[PDB]
Amino acid sequence: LKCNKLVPLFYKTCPAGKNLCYKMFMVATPKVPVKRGCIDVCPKSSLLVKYVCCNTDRCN
Ligand SMILES: CCCCCCCCCCCCOS(=O)(=O)O
Ligand SMILES: CCCCCCCCCCCCOS(=O)(=O)O
Ligand SMILES: CCCCCCCCCCCCOS(=O)(=O)O
Repeated sequence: LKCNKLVPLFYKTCPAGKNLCYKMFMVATPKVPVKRGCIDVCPKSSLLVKYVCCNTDRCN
């Protein structure tokens, strides 16, 4: 699986154990994400802090 980095223009193949891409952002500023990468478990979303998780090459 390939996932995009903070700057979508760049990416990397996920290591063993992390089969999900994620994008972290504040609900009021969806176009200004704060974190992107590979992860093993989709972080829990809250009222203001959301996480987008998917497993399609560079889907984050
Ligand atoms: C002085 C305040 C700092 C503002 C930070 C501006 C956000 C740019 C960081 C790239 C995040 C990714 O964004 S993306 O548009 O490329 O997907
Ligand atoms: C998301 C954090 C980026 C770390 C910046 C370190 C720069 C060194 C480049 C390593 C390339 C090799 O690594 S790779 O993970 O891209 O395959
Ligand atoms: C999880 C739902 C996926 C549906 C995609 C809809 C995009 C949601 C962005 C909110 C718009 C608001 O933000 S604004 O920055 O444009 O004002």
